[PDB]
Amino acid sequence: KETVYISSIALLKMLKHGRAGVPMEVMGLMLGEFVDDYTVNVVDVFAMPQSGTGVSVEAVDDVFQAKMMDMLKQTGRDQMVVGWYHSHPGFGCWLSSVDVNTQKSFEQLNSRAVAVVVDPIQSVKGKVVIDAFRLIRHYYSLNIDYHTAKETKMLMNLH
Amino acid sequence: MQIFVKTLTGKTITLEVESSDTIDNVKSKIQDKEGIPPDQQRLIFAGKQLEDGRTLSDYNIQKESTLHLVLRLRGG
Amino acid sequence: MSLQHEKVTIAPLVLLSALDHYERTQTKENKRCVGVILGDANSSTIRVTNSFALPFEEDEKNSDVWFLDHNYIENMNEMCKKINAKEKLIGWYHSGPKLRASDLKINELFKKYTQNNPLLLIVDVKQQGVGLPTDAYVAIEQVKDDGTSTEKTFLHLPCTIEAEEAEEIGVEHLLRD
Ligand SMILES: [Zn+2]
Repeated sequence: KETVYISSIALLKMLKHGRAGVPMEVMGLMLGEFVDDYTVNVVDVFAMPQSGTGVSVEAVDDVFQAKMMDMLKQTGRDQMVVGWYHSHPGFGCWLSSVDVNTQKSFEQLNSRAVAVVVDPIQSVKGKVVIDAFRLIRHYYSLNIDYHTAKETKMLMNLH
Repeated sequence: MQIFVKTLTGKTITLEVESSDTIDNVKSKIQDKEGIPPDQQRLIFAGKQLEDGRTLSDYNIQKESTLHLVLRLRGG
Repeated sequence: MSLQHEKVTIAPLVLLSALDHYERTQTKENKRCVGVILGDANSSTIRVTNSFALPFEEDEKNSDVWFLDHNYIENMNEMCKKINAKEKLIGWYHSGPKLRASDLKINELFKKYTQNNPLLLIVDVKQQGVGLPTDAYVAIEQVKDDGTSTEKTFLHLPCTIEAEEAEEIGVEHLLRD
């Protein structure tokens, strides 16, 4: 009964990035914490220099990923990487062979690592098409839910 | 000599090496303790991506130095 | 005939980013956080679409006394530039609730980094009141009816929250219950 909790900024960052990349795939890293055996919090995400096509994406700059993580510490985000995200513009959420090779390298450093996939095309008002996965190689889907009063009043200011 | 290799996920790994070691062979020395292919490792130190050809003497990496491991990020 | 900048729109993400910054630096109710805002400031309407946090510390008691990491601004903005060239550095933000005696001096500092007169966005993270928790300001130097002296002053610009389709989906999703 394990759940991935995606903060508001994380969801908006991933959706905004997915839609901007269209018709290309995009990706980025996910910061968060493993609170307990049943709870993974994704508080934040960020995108590194990358190249993509309609059916692939890869990170280019690797210095950037290191640097960025120090900048955030300096500004109060002490959370570490819990996983990664990329987009499937138009063809749903699942893990490809390429994504498994990347996900297992993640799970080697943290057996609780997570891989999120969002579809910017199928995501529409009233239907957000996103999913979180992990391996054991086959893979399985983790339930996704969302956590605060401060964020909620702030969001209600739109309309 | 003892060095440290911290990852972006918080887990830190300790390695014992010698300054007469190529960056190509250091990545292999990482695959032994965690299983990550060298081709998927990107080594960073003092803002520099370590190149496989050079040695620790080219980067002046002394004992108890801290490296940072970034992974190859590939999605399809 | 009239100033160019008449209106400001803010993306939801910017508001949530300012709030996350204030929460994660555990800013004590007297204290405030400060960061950068990015977007497009060439049309009449200034579009605030992204942001990032800054290292910032101030004296609780005095106004002239503060530190703003010059190097961080330069470092983080160049990073942003690689990821998105459209979102240009247009000004700064803090958590308010209102203007502070030091904001005009802090604003002069950002004039170096913006192609236009900088925009100060205050985000009242404690969200007291009806009406948007945002106020937008640009500094101008007005000739007081002296009529030769001048008086550097913040000019208020009205605000609205405008979301792209992706943010609109995300927000309606988040506002599920
Ligand atoms: Zn994929």
